[PDB]
Amino acid sequence: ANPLYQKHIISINDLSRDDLNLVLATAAKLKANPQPELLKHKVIASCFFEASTRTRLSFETSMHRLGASVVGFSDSANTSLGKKGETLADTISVISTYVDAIVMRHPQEGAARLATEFSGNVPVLNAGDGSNQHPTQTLLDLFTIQETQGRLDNLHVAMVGDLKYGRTVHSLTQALAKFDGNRFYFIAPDALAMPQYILDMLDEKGIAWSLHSSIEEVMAEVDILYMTRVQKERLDPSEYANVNAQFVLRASDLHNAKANMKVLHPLPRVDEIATDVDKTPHAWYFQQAGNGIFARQALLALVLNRDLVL
Amino acid sequence: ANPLYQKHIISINDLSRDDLNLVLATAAKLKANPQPELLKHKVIASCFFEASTRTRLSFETSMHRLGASVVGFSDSANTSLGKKGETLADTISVISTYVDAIVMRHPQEGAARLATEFSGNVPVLNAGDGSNQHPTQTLLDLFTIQETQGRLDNLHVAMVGDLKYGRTVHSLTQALAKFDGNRFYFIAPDALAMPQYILDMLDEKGIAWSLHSSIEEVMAEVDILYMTRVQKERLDPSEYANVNAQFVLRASDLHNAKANMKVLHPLPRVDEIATDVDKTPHAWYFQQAGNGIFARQALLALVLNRDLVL
Amino acid sequence: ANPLYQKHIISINDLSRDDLNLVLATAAKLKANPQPELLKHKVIASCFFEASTRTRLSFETSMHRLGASVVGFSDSANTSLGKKGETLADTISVISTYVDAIVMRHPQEGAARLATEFSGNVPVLNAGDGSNQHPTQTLLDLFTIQETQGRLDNLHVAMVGDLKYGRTVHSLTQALAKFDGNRFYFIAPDALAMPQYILDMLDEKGIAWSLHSSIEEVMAEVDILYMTRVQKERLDPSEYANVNAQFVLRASDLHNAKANMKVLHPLPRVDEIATDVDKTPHAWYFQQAGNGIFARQALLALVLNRDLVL
Amino acid sequence: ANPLYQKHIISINDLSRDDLNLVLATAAKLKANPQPELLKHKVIASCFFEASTRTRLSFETSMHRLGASVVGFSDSANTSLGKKGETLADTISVISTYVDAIVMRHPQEGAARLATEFSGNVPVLNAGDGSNQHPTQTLLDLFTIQETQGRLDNLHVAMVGDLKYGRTVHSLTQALAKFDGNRFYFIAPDALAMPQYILDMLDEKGIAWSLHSSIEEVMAEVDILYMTRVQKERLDPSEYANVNAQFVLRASDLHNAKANMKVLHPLPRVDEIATDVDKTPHAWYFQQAGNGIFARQALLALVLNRDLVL
Amino acid sequence: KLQVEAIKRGTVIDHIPAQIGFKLLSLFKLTETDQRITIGLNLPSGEMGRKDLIKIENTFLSEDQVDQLALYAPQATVNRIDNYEVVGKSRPSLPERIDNVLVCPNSNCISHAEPVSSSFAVRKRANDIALKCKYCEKEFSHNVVLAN
Amino acid sequence: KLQVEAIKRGTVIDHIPAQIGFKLLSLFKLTETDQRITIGLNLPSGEMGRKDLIKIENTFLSEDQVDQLALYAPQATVNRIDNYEVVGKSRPSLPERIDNVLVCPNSNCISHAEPVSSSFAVRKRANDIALKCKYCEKEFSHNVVLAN
Ligand SMILES: [Zn+2]
Ligand SMILES: [Zn+2]
Repeated sequence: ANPLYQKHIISINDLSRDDLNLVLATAAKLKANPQPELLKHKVIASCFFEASTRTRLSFETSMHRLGASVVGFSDSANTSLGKKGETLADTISVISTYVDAIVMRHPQEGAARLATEFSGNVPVLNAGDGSNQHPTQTLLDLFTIQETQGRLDNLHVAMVGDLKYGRTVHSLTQALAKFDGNRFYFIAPDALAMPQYILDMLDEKGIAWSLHSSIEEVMAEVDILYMTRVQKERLDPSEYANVNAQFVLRASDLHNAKANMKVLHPLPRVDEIATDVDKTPHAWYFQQAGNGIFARQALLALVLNRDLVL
Repeated sequence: ANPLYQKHIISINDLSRDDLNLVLATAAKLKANPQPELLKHKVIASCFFEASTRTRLSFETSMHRLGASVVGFSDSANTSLGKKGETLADTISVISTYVDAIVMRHPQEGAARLATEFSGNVPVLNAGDGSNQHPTQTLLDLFTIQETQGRLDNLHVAMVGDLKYGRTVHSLTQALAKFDGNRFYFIAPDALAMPQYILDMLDEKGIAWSLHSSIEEVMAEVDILYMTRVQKERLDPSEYANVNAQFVLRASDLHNAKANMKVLHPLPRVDEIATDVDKTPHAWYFQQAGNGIFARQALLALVLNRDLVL
Repeated sequence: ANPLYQKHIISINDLSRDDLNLVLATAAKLKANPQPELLKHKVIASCFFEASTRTRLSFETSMHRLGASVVGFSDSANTSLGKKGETLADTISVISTYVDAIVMRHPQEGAARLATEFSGNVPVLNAGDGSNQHPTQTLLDLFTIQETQGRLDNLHVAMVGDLKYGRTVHSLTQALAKFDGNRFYFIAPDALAMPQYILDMLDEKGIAWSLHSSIEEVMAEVDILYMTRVQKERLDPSEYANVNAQFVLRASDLHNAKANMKVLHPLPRVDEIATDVDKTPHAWYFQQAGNGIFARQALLALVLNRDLVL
Repeated sequence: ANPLYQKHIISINDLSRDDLNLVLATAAKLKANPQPELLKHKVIASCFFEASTRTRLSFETSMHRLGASVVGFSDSANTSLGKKGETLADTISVISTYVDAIVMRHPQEGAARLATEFSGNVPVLNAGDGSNQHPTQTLLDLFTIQETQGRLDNLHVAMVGDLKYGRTVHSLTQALAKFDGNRFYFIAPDALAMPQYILDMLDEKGIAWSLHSSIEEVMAEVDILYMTRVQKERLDPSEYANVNAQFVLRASDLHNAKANMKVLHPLPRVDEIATDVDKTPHAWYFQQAGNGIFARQALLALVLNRDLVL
Repeated sequence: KLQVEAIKRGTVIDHIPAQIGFKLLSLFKLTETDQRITIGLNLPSGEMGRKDLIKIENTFLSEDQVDQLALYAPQATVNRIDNYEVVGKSRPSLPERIDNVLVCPNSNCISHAEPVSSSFAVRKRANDIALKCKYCEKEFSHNVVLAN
Repeated sequence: KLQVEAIKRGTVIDHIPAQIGFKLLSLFKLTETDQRITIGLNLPSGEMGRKDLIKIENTFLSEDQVDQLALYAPQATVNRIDNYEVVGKSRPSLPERIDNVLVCPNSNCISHAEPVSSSFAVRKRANDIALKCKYCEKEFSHNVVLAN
């Protein structure tokens, strides 16, 4: 018996309600009862073409936490003087005969999808492929909202900053859309607003949403407050300076906050949250990435093991 | 029962006589009797922000020698075009929930000290933080002087080259200062001389010292001859050329050497020792770094294990 | 003698009505009859703190046409007076004592205005200070429109592409707003719509304007088509691909366009103008750049020479 | 005709007493009355093997003031005649046949002297050959002192900051030593004390000198304050922070300083001069750099032209 | 504290909001004096409960200096104090430019690590006070150029 | 002209050195009490010059917290007023730790662009002191720290 054994795991759209609930329940079971010899005698590659530091160590920790070995590389922005190395179909093919699974991060979008048929029966997990969203980040986001609020249904989840380009928020809205009753706020400037394809998905499923101007306008009723990257190399420095005024979450805009509210963040951060919201009960974004150990551990045990009794 | 279990280990000043003797005795016990399954089911990060090749592989070997897994990175001089990544408090926090211990090397001084409270109950060992000295190098230095001379007390330890900036010699003098009877020679040019804070520490404890001009002036009575890096990018090329004449240890200045004398070096080397002192009984700096496997293995077993019977 | 004698050319806003028609007349007079040795025995520094081989060859050419010496550089990402350790104010305090005038291009905004404060009696011409101003580009734009159409009033001009961040189209809309009867058709995507502040000053002077989605609508009635520059790095590569249609300008779109209509471009093109447009008589972006040497020849001879006999 | 006709300006030591007062007089004569076309039909190569936009703009400016052509480059870390495969001697053997004179700046010491051996009948002016010499900087230093004070003798001059490696202050102490009655106050830290070899030639000529620890002591009696350049990379950043006090020169230290006193600086400043010093009449480092064009105009017109009518 | 006043020439203002007294004695540099400084910070003075004040003896302030208070202390005044009397309690008023007391929001502004003084232009809209930058020439709302 | 200057419950002595009262305002952030307070700068003092009479109301300052003042001002001693009533004398005796106020002169230190609270051990040194860093572990003089 196995649903997600030897599966693709490339995008969140492929995963249904029954796929997300198996990874969250398995992440709560291995956290409550670690199995350090589950993936023993099984090698996993960590082929990070795009250099992500935090994402590679949250994955390689989860590999070593089940007792598997690791073989990985990290290129520091390659494409030196035009033409470089091999093709990506030629790399995955030779890496596939070496190991039992691949965990690849690519700057170009559609790289994880290019590796399913070429790998054969070797599964390939997507750790972030360009602007085609980050599904492992979406799984540890749902796991943090479930373990604190008590559920994933009937929650007041707000989303601040980069919504147009912020990939981590796009599929966080589509994952929560599969759950019912979820109210949605979208606090963003008139530029970095949520796209029309996400808003049309919410109108189709009868899910209520609304655009807001700032944090304090929705602060009275919120169970989660997802906060995004918003990098300076995106909108020009004059535009970034003007809008970034009310959108930053100071500790002064937490007086209406509920007792069970929890601020999240995919990371990193710099000019969205200051360093005085860490000494609160609402601080819950550092241990969200630590909860990503259990989300990527549950996602690796399901694919590299026939059946499991936690 | 545990003295150094879940301890800081950031600087040599925090470690007393009873802390240094527990790490040297444990290094002699695991060398005599290896335990390849001591740190089993325990992950250790090796977060080398500053790229040190020899120091990262002496640490990651000691991790794998006890049966622990490893997750590490090495940035090749970052700070490209001004502003880069995250803050160092934001990195250690997210890395702390992943692993059971951190082994960090940072170009800026005070980075290892910044990581103790942020890591929580997760210990963080200092592998070299700027010009705030290298404590792991000091532990394998004491282990080599103890295993050959027979003790750490009543020894004639000389120190050559960079004493003002040479961090590895600063705390080597402070560690040997906790032991008694230690005579000290400081063979250095009129520039790279030992600082006044180290010399005032030696006057306070009643420890005898004296500045010497060259190697041959002290060679008659010496049990150890610690030799330092002395890099060319420090004092200008004309100044480096003139002084570097008698301070270099040729094999011609080993005729007064005692039968139990042993030349040391933290490494690397280029223009301080030529490659003809390797074929002698006094050659003992290559296997000093190999003794650093046992010094970093004893230092990892004490912190990641309640009690030990070697 | 001469209203623009010893004046700074920092912004288009500073230049009044008769100011712009005075350098326009002087560019048409020097073009009609060369001034081989007008600025003889005058040294002019071409201090380009931002690399730009287009504008630096056009400026230095016009210096040499009046018979004036030149001494400058190109920071080219390093420059000796940078990397924190030398202010821009110190650099201009030294360059001022060397030369009679300073043409400078800075990546930061307000750099040319800062130079005037430390220049003293040395004029300061702005070749492009970030996303702020570019009056030298605007002087050759209007001079190219005044030759072809014969006037700067009652013209049906339109601006395509990136109008949101395009500093060239911002200053051009303000310079043509100093004239009467001009009709504007800002043809851009919604993500690169012309800023509200430019639409505010147009509404103040009673100038008509209208936002379309393509050139197809207005091509019947237009005397100019100032196609702007659009960066791929301004937005996503996906939403750049779509919505860019009809901002590409094929030569098969010049069917019903007016006979006197002339297509203008700042100069760096790739997507926004097709290669088949070059053969048509409409294309006038290479002849616009050639008229850029006369606009910069009029600016220098009017600021250094007391009179303008011819 | 002319004692300095067709001579090499490699070192300050080569220049005799009347040599330095001859180029000083010629710099005061050309400043009093411009020589627009003295070096007409003369080409001069500005071969800067080390990047320096300060000195290269000052040298090339003075070439253009006498009406002389210019053709040079800036190695800027790559240059075509390098990377092992082309000697400096070959480069000068070719550049000599092209031009009438060669101004070269090399990172290596003795590069300008090596150029004279392969130049033949082509003069060779040294713009800065490593840590060896910089006579062009010393010519504008003395010329700035001869204008303000009115003489080069009986002056109470002092040199602050890095005197150990400062090549500008070394050659300045030797050039002012060629005059009589000069009083020297070398105000530096102990790590950057003036070399003994400079204190040896002063003792030979019977010239008074004294080492202080700060400007506070001698500020009452000083006619010049030649503040030198101090690199952060010369020493530690910790011992640079402390001990640097009173070598920073605030404008609140010019209370009791003489009225005729004038503060000089080579030109690149950051720490050693505060910004509030600019407003005072004492500050004369920007006027010193402006007088650097006349010292380099006197050097070129005296080496290429047979007579010096005026 | 309702009786005082009339002590040493200069002048004193009234109606400084709460927490506006402090940080005004610093941005405009007023602490750098060697005479009678008695600020009235954190002390109600009327209709509102929280208000602050500041007093200065022999020290007049140009109309332009007072007008540079408006932005911060919009509801205050200036009555030339000498000794029992008063010569026109002129309230502050939004100046046509504010320099030396405002940082520019455009990070890529030349004026930030440069040895020059700040300068902005003034104009109200209806919602905020957009002060324009002198160098970069970009315009911002007072709320943004205020803090960050 | 009368002077019934306000001295309510809480803390404070007068007699603090020249140009130091405003230096004991921004740094320790005594204004951030956000309640009720008053000052007295450039005032006749007891056994020396003039200046300083800082803060009041609901601000009990600890023994080690008034030791923090010692380094800056060596001219004070807390008054726990009740009714014109002086009580509980405690003098700036110089502490063994100094936090939150000073900066590490070392540029390469990693306490400058981080979310931390500074720390500085202290030992006597011939009429002066040497503030060592907890992070940098580099012993600096207590004089070059005032310049930054
Ligand atoms: Zn600005
Ligand atoms: Zn520090």
